[PDB]
Amino acid sequence: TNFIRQIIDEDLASGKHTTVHTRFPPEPNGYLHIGHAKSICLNFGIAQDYKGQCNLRFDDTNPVKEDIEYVESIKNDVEWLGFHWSGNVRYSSDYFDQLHAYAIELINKGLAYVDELTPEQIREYRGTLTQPGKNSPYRDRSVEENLALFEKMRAGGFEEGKACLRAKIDMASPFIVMRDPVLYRIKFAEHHQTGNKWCIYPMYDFTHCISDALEGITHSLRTLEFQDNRRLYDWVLDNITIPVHPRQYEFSRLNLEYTVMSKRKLNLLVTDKHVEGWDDPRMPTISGLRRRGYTAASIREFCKRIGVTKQDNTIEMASLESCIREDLNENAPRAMAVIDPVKLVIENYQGEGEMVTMPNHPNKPEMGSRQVPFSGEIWIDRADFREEANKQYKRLVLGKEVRLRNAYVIKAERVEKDAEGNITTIFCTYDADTLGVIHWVSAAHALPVEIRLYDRLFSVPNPGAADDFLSVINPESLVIKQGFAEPSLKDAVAGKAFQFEREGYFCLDSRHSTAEKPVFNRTVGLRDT
RNA sequence: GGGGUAUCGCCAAGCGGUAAGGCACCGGAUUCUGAUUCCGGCAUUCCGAGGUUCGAAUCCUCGUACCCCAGCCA
Ligand SMILES: Nc1ncnc2c1ncn2[C@@H]1O[C@H](COS(=O)(=O)NC(=O)[C@@H](N)CCC(=O)O)[C@@H](O)[C@H]1O
Repeated sequence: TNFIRQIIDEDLASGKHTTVHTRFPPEPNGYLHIGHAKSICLNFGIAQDYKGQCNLRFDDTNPVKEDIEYVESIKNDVEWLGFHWSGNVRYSSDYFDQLHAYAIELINKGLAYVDELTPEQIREYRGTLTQPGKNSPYRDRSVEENLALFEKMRAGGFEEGKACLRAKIDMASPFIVMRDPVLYRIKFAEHHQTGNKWCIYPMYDFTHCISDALEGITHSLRTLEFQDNRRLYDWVLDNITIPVHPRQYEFSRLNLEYTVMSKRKLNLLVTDKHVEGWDDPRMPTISGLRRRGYTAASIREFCKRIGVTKQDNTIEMASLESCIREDLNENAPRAMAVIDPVKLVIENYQGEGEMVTMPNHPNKPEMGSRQVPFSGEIWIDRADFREEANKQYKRLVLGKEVRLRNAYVIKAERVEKDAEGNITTIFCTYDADTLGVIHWVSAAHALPVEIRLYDRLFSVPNPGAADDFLSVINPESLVIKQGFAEPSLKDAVAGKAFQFEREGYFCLDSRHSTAEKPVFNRTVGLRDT
């Protein structure tokens, strides 16, 4: 429960409403991030919890910043998260004609006029946060001139920035938004939905209140930066002929430590090629997390946990991670994989090999079991063998022994180093019938694998607050390793996650895995204390 | 100037009866994953200072900190 849901309960009870109708209205000017997920869960979640409706509307009022690839990727993300919208997908562009007609109604009521102040003068005439603005010398044109001048704008008779439509309100309002807000501006750009039919586009504030109203929206839910906008929102609907007046509510926007959360900054990371793309596994985008291995249910869980309030906040990576660990720990089948391999021979072993059974899930037999190949030449992680080490070290130590996961107990005996003195192969002996603990892979049956370990994109908690956030990127946000996995992973499918015992949760695709050389992304490491 | 928010490290309930929960953390028990699971601990105070009240984090007052607004962006 959150304040907004309680308001809804109140509205329902009092009969003010009989159905709830929300909307998710992103601008297709980039991909969606975990923040947008919070909005998606909120808006669609309320819809299904109350048997209401949630529309998917592309707020496409600015052609030069938008692209068809973005709308495509957005429908994709919303669908992947697990939500369905009301009827067809909607586009603000579907209302250009309506918007144009409503602009004409305002002009007719003397509430709007064509201003010819340059883009620099409008700022000069706007006043400041502490000084009132001043009326434009064109503010009192007659209905007829405005009507004529507006038509010229629509017809392309004005070069960009030479004219625009403004609402006639109050140049001396403490709300800078009421200082004669621009309704329409000229843009000779092609629109991904309307082609070149328009050379004038409606602004956000004008478009949104009308789109919500025509769509029958009952609760327009957005973020805190739009609180000031509410006054203009109500002003517009109050002055045009439209039957419904949706109520607005603002919640705080999500912030995650060690990353940025604005399409503008994320896009910069894409354009300057510092990440592979919007869906790079290190990105806080929804598609990036998906490729990283997060489940749509783990994201819905996270959104549910962080809550919806009016307080500024920055969640910790640990929280998001706990969500993904909870899911995978329960559903991900276990497998063996060695990231930093070192040859280990069991001089004691006779033959070409045998087969040992391993649980597909240690704490869940119902998830079945599988046959895994064991032999005399195996790979173990270079970090699980110490010639000495303290008393805490519970792994392989020269002279001492360790249990091979779901297999035999081996005793390190003789080690062998190379030129620079690095160990090349560890010699051990195994007990006839013996079935800490370390994982392993039979060298002979091992599947060569590329393992991509990921880490926080940035070095600091709040990279957004840095002068040059790019200069604070973590050089080790991605580190690639070549290792060995049990033959079993030969069937691994993209997106599907596995737990590589004693390491973490991994998944395929990564956009790079082939048939010859598979690529696994570390979604997240195991809780290691 | 206007609009907002201040409750345990990070989130977050609480709407006058006198501090939920999650994440994190600290112990202990399990365990062929130093994982998981499982017990136990963790704000005598709710930005601060007065005030109304039998009693407030929840009502009032004066403060203080932080966030958003001066795109023909959204
Ligand atoms: N970090 C964050 N945390 C949580 N919610 C966030 C968010 N960033 C954006 N949002 C919300 O996502 C929705 C779409 O984002 S967006 O594509 O930028 N488009 C817009 O903001 C505007 N076209 C919508 C205006 C409105 O809804 O009043 C918008 O509704 C916006 O409020």
